[PDB]
Amino acid sequence: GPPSGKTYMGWWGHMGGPKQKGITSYAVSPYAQKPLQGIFHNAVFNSFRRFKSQFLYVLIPAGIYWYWWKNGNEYNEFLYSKAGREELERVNV
Amino acid sequence: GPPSGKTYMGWWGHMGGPKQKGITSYAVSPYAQKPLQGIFHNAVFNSFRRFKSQFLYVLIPAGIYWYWWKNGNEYNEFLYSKAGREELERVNV
Amino acid sequence: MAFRKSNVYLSLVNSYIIDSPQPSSINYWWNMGSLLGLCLVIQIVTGIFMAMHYSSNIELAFSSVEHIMRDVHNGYILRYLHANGASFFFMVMFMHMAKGLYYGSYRSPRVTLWNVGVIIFILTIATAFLGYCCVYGQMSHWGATVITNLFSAIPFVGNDIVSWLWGGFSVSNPTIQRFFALHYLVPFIIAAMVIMHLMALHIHGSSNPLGITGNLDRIPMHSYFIFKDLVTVFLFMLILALFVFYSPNTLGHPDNYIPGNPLVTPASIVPEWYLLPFYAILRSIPDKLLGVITMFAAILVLLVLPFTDRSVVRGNTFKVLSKFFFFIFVFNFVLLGQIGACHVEVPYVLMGQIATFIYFAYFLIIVPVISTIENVLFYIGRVNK
Amino acid sequence: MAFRKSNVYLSLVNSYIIDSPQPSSINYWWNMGSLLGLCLVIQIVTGIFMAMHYSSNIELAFSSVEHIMRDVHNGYILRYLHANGASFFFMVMFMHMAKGLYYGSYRSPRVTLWNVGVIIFILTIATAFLGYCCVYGQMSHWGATVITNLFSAIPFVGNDIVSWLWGGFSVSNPTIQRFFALHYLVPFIIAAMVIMHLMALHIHGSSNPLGITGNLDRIPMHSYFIFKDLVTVFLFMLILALFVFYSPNTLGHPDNYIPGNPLVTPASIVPEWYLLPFYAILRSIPDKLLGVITMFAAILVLLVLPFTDRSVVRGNTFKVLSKFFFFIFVFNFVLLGQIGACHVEVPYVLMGQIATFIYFAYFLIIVPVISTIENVLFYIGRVNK
Amino acid sequence: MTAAEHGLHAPAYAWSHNGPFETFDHASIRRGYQVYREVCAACHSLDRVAWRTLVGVSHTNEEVRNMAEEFEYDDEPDEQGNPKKRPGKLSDYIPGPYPNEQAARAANQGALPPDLSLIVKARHGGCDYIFSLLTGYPDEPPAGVALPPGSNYNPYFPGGSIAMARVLFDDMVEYEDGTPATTSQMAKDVTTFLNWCAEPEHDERKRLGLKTVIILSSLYLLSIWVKKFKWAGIKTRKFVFNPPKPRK
Amino acid sequence: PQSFTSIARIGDYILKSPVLSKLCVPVANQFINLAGYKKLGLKFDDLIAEENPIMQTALRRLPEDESYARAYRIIRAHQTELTHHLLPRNEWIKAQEDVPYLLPYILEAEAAAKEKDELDNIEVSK
Amino acid sequence: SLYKTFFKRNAVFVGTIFAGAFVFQTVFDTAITSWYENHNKGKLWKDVKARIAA
Ligand SMILES: CCCCCCCCCCC(=O)OC[C@H](COP(=O)(O)OC[C@H](O)COP(=O)(O)OC[C@@H](COC(=O)CC)OC(=O)CCC)OC(=O)CCCCCCCC
Ligand SMILES: CCCCCCCCCCCCCCCCCC(=O)OC[C@H](COP(=O)(O)OCCN)OC(=O)CCCCCCCCCCCCC
Ligand code: HEC
Ligand code: HEC
Ligand code: HEC
Ligand code: HEC
Ligand code: HEC
Ligand SMILES: COc1c(O)c(C)c(C/C=C(\C)CC/C=C(\C)CC/C=C(/C)CC/C=C(\C)CC/C=C(\C)CCC=C(C)C)c(O)c1OC
Ligand SMILES: COc1c(O)c(C)c(C/C=C(\C)CC/C=C(\C)CC/C=C(\C)CC/C=C(\C)CC/C=C(/C)CCC=C(C)C)c(O)c1OC
Ligand SMILES: CCCCCCCCCCCCCCC(=O)O[C@H](COC(=O)CCCCCCCCCCCC)COP(=O)(O)O
Ligand SMILES: CCCCCCCCCCCCCCC(=O)O[C@H](COC(=O)CCCCCCCCCCCC)COP(=O)(O)O
Ligand SMILES: CCCCCCCCCCCCCCCCCC(=O)O[C@H](COC(=O)CCCCCC)COP(=O)(O)OCCN
Ligand SMILES: CCCCCCCCCCCCCCCCCC(=O)O[C@H](COC(=O)CCCCCC)COP(=O)(O)OCCN
Ligand SMILES: CCCCCCCCCCCCCC(=O)O[C@H](COC(=O)CCCCCCCCCCC)COP(=O)(O)O
Repeated sequence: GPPSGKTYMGWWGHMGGPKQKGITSYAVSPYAQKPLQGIFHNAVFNSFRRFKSQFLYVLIPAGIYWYWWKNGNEYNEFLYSKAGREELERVNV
Repeated sequence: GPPSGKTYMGWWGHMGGPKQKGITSYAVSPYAQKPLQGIFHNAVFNSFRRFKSQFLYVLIPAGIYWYWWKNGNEYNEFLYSKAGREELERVNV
Repeated sequence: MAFRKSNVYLSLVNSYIIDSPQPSSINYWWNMGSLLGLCLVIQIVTGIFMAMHYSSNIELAFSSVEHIMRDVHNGYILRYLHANGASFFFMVMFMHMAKGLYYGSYRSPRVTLWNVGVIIFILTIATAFLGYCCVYGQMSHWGATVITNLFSAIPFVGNDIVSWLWGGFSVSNPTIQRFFALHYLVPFIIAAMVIMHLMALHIHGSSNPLGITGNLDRIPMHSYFIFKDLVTVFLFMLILALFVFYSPNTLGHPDNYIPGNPLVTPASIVPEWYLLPFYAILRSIPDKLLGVITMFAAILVLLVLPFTDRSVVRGNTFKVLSKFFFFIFVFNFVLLGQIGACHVEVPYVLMGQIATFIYFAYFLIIVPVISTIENVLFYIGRVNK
Repeated sequence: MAFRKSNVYLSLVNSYIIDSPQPSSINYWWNMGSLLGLCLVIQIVTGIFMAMHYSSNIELAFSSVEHIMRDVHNGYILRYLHANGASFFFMVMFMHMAKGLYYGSYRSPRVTLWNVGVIIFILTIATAFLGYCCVYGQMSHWGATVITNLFSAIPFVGNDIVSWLWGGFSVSNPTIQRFFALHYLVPFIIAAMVIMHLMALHIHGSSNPLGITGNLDRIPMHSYFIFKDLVTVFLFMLILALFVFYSPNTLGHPDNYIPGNPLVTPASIVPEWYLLPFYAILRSIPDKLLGVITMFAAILVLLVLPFTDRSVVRGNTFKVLSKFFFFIFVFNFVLLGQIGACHVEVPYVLMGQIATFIYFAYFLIIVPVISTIENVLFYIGRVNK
Repeated sequence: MTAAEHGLHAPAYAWSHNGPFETFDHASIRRGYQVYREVCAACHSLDRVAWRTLVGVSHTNEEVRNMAEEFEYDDEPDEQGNPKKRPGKLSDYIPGPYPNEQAARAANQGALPPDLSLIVKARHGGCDYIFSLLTGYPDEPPAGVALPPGSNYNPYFPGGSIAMARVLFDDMVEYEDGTPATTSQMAKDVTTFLNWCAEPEHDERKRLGLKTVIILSSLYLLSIWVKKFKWAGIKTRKFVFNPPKPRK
Repeated sequence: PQSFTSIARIGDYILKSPVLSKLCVPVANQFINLAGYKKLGLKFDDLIAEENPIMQTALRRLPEDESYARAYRIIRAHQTELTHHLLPRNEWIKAQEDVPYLLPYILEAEAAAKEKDELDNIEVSK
Repeated sequence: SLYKTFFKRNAVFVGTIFAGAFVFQTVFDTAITSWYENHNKGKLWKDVKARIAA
């Protein structure tokens, strides 16, 4: 097969990261490891941490656009009622 | 990408043939070469050579199967005629 | 070597779904790709087994769909899976493209991957529109009419292009037959574009939610991301089974069970739920030609995205203002859909125009300016002079 | 490096049709592969543009085919290209498989390539049969009936399999609709199998008409075999244009222009011209179950071919007796087709049985015995003792 | 639009077949068919409902056969090509009262009565809309509404002006089981019957939904366990780093 | 695609002015500690995307010990993001340790590529 | 080791999977049919057929 260009991911053995030295791993078999030991206290406190650091960036745009949609929908159902029909007459023309 | 198995065709440079030495090529540009100079005398004599060395291996099976088909078709149109209807009676039963 | 490495066919299966080096920090948002593959297989298999009972004449389309839902054994399962799975296909694809915008997967060296993604998105919108017109309900007929008149807006040529599309003078029997043929055809082009998408992905590997390299700590595909994708596959099938079996006709529009009548126009012509932001973008422009150009520019402005992200860090993970304006953009896209679902009434015209402007301003003004300000803020926060 | 080598997409185009090292001694018989690719593209494009006007109901199939041939602009070109190109597709495929048997391309290391070729052959026979039943003429209806009753020969299960295939109790509206859906579907499976075929080819390169290696003198694909394939492409289009425009209905059977009538049986039910050897093989066995098993074994006996060729030189080029018995086999296959075109009459039954026996004897007895004798004859011709 | 063009919002009636486990009331479907045949079937076709679908759902075998043999359908012609009729059977469809569209528009002042095979699935609101449409006619329209002559008022129709007449009055039909047949009772019965006609799969759809949701919820929890299991070697993995000797 | 010479010019114009520095350096480090890359145990020069050849050059330029430290900080960041936790407060990168260590290597590669492009497109002094 | 020989061979493992899936399909079908009929007693058609005795 033909050669190809320089990529930024190699394969197992020549992956292409920087050379690393003196960094040791430690892992235990999952047969001697108890899974889901960290669901209780975890799904409460870590989930509250993940919500607290991260909710306000979602809650302010939702608040802005929901308030703007609600004000627009309220103004719609105002001016297509009997009370605002002359205003509908002057803004539709 | 992963490595693959040993194939019998490489690529340009490491094709995988035997090492060769002292065998020189000579070729001329086709702009200074006249194409189809070898159509006349060629399509007669070389075509007759290519026919003579190679026709009989095609002509004997065609002869055998065409003679066998013709004899079978003649025997068909015999025994479904008026002359061979009693033979059709004795070979169909 | 091993047989999964030395065989010609199994080497692709190996290097794609067995020994593919994935970054070990990717969360469940890197699972929508496998989920889209599963949902495409669902769409194709239900499409074949439901198109064995479909007759594509204009006088026999709606009756054949009802023949599927009534007389065919388990045919209601097929049609409900098919329509609601197309809805989930666009929902998972929207979440996948939002994963692309958020974590900066569009940036270099993955521009080819992003462009093939945008091509897949356009082909999928085309497939969904053609298959929705194959039902030939009320909404199907009138939506086909409105979209092809939008193609008639093209100057000096457009009327003959539309008489070519219709195969006649209005939406008639040749139109529905060629929409069924094209609708059978284009998903295989989508499958070929998906294979090209996987190639352009595989030449550099996936990103990670930090925006740094992942060449240091790679874990294989097999058993790890196989069972993580199996988790989200079962969740996706659970939610699809809810919206198929317990509430099937929620996402659809009830006018689509009226047969196609060219004489009666509906009270409100609305596409199916996911094409509504694009319909709002087109309806916000007070011109037909500029409307069609703006509707296609609303997808090509995703192609102009890697050239405007001037942030020197990849992805919006560790940046404040870019993350905030990203969620401004997402809820703006939802607001485009909800503007498009409404009528052409005060003040929805003005809000549709402002919402279209904030869409294009996010893709063209907000991202480069906020990325430049965030770069300078990262620099002067830690450099003292 | 160059852009055709460094790009992800163009590297496949490069390594397949530009810089592929081909042996420089291959003649025009190594051109049927490109010719089959061109003819498959012809079949697919005419199938799409002709299936935009086709309605697959049993009461509207034949009328829609005649609507294509009469009312559609240039529709006679489409149907005549389509049917006569299917005939040329099988003729070029028969010549391609004969190139495979003659020059020994089935032998090691190309067994995977040969097996994927046999899979493509089975899928193509299936596609042609389904599309011939989509016409719903007289021959279409009764051929579908005979082939599915052959599937009813299977013990203890077969009647329910056939009621599953028919979708009813005889060849009716669901049968023709599902044959049209399957017939639209299976050519894309053929395209995927063709891509797998090209992969299994590309891992070892083509053979050559001498049966020796070709690693020494390779010339590229580009301009050389590009223009050689262009020569045979123009010859193929010339002969296809003759049999489309000047004599279109020669290869077909004239009973197929009678509409499908379940009550009237024809005087002679015959498939289209290329399935006749297989129909003769099946008709030569005086049993239904053994007939169906023998008809499928007549294709699986091509899979048992690389394990019986005991010749130590590749290909029949430099061997006398193998070349002679190869042409015995080829003219026997033609004689099978001509036996199958005839009636069940004396002596065509006995000749069909002898011809089937010579078919299986060539694939199972003649090739290993003649190859062993040819090996020993090559040895003792030049070794003196 | 105003609320008049949009039509008044039909409220949430508590049907006996709402909820993810409740099925149809088949006695109510039987009584709904009776009210259909004696009131609606003068002016509404039911073209997509075959006779065989009522066997085992709302009527027995002989009841459907003796209701279908009262009607005449087109037989294949005789040995001289003359067109002939035949009594109905189980495989035919429920015939409409009108031979074509123009007879319908002639007999109903121009307005075409829509086919009711899918009418509870082709209106927003559905069951609540059909019930409020039937039981929603005022005795007199509100003050200031000029109806076009030949049309009627009820607020649930989009626009207010409908071309239907109020056709549910007290005790115009008699029930077989002796149920008091008021207007609301008959309207509830026909709305349940039209829900059956649009959704004949409804019972089997909900029980297969129960099976599928149970099996997929169990698979989802089992797959969460197996993902937390096979990732346990990677979640708990630890890294320490003593920086190497700088002479090399 | 910011071309580090440009961001360095803007940042030095902000820092050398007293009014602009007094105005937007508190905004700057407030942005930094709301960004939260410290809490995963990273530095900002560990965070610049390195899949363009000029940054790849500036990573070849780097000394050995800082390269091994950068590799450890990346692997601990991937592991901490995998467990969906944060590093404990003793292991967070402090404000004094967030040193722009890779910035001069990046800037000299910037100046080298800029000079190569300018000299590749020169006129002649006629 | 008491159950591990019941899990050791993969043949008997997948045989246990298929036997249990067969039993699960039969029992689960019968149980969900019985519960779905019991929850809606008085509304199914065999109830109305029993009530309407004429
Ligand atoms: C039936 C519908 C099929 C539709 C498919 C359309 C394509 C038909 C393909 C037929 C074929 O491929 O046979 C190839 C066969 C072997 O070729 P070879 O390499 O051994 O000969 C080298 C040539 O002199 C080089 O000469 P050159 O390469 O310079 O030109 C070749 C020739 C092109 O002709 C063909 O391709 C085949 C007709 O140009 C001409 O001069 C033509 C003059 C009018 O050519 C021959 O030489 C004939 C030998 C007998 C074959 C009889 C076939 C009966 C089935
Ligand atoms: C189920 C499995 C499928 C089986 C398919 C059955 C066969 C399908 C029929 C297709 C026709 C293909 C014919 C055979 C194609 C290969 C023939 C060939 O390779 O041609 C070359 C051959 C010998 O040439 P060399 O390569 O040996 O030359 C070397 C020089 N020293 O040159 C020759 O010997 C002459 C070649 C002349 C070809 C004659 C073809 C006859 C076609 C049938 C005619 C029917 C009407 C009677
Ligand atoms: C035959 C192959 C086939 C394929 C492949 C296919 N569909 Fe469809 N699809 C159909 C048919 C037939 C219909 C019309 C019948 C129906 O709507 O139930 C349809 C209808 C639809 C509808 C309208 C459903 C409704 O009832 O409103 C949508 C939406 C849709 N397809 C989307 C898709 C998408 C998205 C894909 C894949 C990316 C896809 N289809 C692939 C056959 C197919
Ligand atoms: C829609 C896509 C389509 C594809 C792809 C396609 N066909 Fe067909 N084909 C048709 C249609 C439609 C018909 C029936 C109309 C006709 O016969 O003209 C047909 C008919 C046929 C017929 C019968 C022609 C006749 O009139 O007797 C044959 C033979 C056939 N196809 C073979 C093939 C083969 C071989 C291939 C590819 C390997 C193929 N088709 C691919 C659409 C297709
Ligand atoms: C236009 C955007 C876009 C569309 C549309 C799109 N993709 Fe992707 N896809 C991406 C990007 C970007 C990535 C790379 C993710 C990243 O940034 O690391 C990706 C990656 C993937 C992956 C690898 C797994 C993953 O989550 O990254 C798969 C699989 C995939 N896509 C499949 C699909 C399929 C299937 C479709 C539709 C058929 C599709 N994609 C449509 C942009 C897209
Ligand atoms: C049953 C046998 C067989 C069938 C059928 C078959 N192939 Fe081949 N094909 C081969 C073999 C064997 C080779 C290589 C022979 C050699 O090089 O000696 C081959 C080679 C090729 C080549 C390379 C050029 C050449 O002639 O060797 C192409 C291209 C190709 N096939 C395409 C196709 C296509 C397209 C089809 C139909 C869709 C097809 N093949 C059907 C066996 C087959
Ligand atoms: C007087 C003749 C007549 C009778 C009797 C009649 N209908 Fe109608 N019905 C109509 C007409 C006309 C329309 C459509 C009028 C329109 O569109 O303005 C209609 C429309 C309807 C509609 C839908 C109206 C809409 O706006 O969508 C329903 C539902 C309906 N009928 C139910 C029934 C039922 C149930 C019965 C029997 C119980 C019945 N009708 C008996 C004439 C009749
Ligand atoms: C980055 O890491 C990766 C990664 O590298 C990969 C590869 C994947 C995996 C990607 C996929 C699985 C997507 C692949 C999708 C395709 C290849 C699309 C192909 C789809 C098809 C439907 C194939 C077409 C097949 C058919 C149409 C056959 C159907 C035929 C039928 C049903 C015939 C029925 C008729 C009869 C008579 C039975 C990942 O998910 C992933 O993230 C973890
Ligand atoms: C060994 O060396 C080689 C070699 O490597 C290769 C690749 C080839 C080439 C072989 C092939 C290309 C065969 C492969 C064939 C395919 C992959 C089939 C592909 C065809 C399709 C997928 C169908 C085509 C589909 C389209 C064109 C889509 C567009 C169609 C329509 C109808 C859209 C029109 C609609 C509108 C609205 C205009 C050789 O010939 C060859 O020998 C020299
Ligand atoms: C083309 C369609 C794409 C759809 C995307 C689907 C992505 C997830 C695929 C999951 C495949 C699981 C195989 C794991 C495996 O074989 O591990 C095998 C054995 O594992 C198992 O037995 C898993 C139990 C059986 C699970 C069956 C799941 C079937 C439901 C699939 C629903 C989607 C089709 C190897 O496991 P080991 O290496 O840890 O020993
Ligand atoms: C997918 C379908 C497969 C069909 C198999 C077709 C196999 C042959 C393909 C021929 C392509 C020719 C390109 C050569 C080329 O570009 O050389 C280019 C320029 O050559 C030419 O200009 C050729 C003149 C134009 C010929 C146009 C032929 C079109 C008819 C095609 C009919 C079949 C589709 C490079 O030539 P050079 O490297 O010698 O300089
Ligand atoms: C556009 C691309 C579409 C997708 C195509 C690419 C992805 C293909 C994935 C295919 C996965 C399944 C293939 C596994 C089959 C492996 C068997 C094998 O390779 O043995 C092959 C023989 O294969 C065959 O005979 C027919 C295989 C047809 C496959 C039909 C699906 C022998 O291969 P090999 O030469 O390495 O063996 C030497 C013996 N020690
Ligand atoms: C039927 C196909 C089945 C699957 C087989 C795959 C083979 C596909 C053959 C396609 C050949 C023609 C493709 C030419 C495209 C080359 C252009 C290109 O690679 O430029 C690419 C960008 O591509 C695109 O944006 C659009 C590609 C869409 C292609 C849709 C057809 C340039 O990217 P580059 O390689 O220089 O990487 C630098 C990273 N910034
Ligand atoms: C071919 C792709 C199809 C994927 C479907 C996924 C969508 C989820 C809804 C499925 C409902 C259709 C089936 C059904 O109605 O069954 C119902 C039972 O529900 C289920 O068991 C569905 C569980 C889905 C598990 C998926 C396993 C993966 C198989 C891959 C293909 C071999 C009806 O059961 P029954 O007919 O009574 O035997």
